[PDB]
Amino acid sequence: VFSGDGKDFYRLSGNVLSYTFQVKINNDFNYEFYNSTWSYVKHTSTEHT
Amino acid sequence: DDFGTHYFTSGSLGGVYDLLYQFSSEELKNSGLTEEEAKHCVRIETKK
Ligand SMILES: *[C@@H]1O[C@H](CO)[C@@H](O)[C@H](O)[C@H]1NC(C)=O
Repeated sequence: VFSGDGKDFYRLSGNVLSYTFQVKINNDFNYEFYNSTWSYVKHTSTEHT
Repeated sequence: DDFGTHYFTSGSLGGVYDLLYQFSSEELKNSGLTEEEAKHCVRIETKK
């Protein structure tokens, strides 16, 4: 077998029907980011004289 | 099924790729203010 995307040479056999040198690679990504913030403040003041 | 129906007489051989990206962003703001003040005073005086 001719050198395709590999070593110097390779040897096939009769039972093996084919060898391929077509390099196809895929990929996928799913990234997320978030933030939830809460801030509650309460105050009271009463004076009696 | 092993060898096919057609064979390559003439054509081309090359590379190809593709990229797809999706981005989203959300920003939300909320503020609250409440102020209340009350003052009451009375005075009475009598002399006889
Ligand atoms: C708030 O959200 C921002 C958005 O990028 C993030 O960088 C930050 O770390 C968050 N803070 C938190 C969750 O306390």
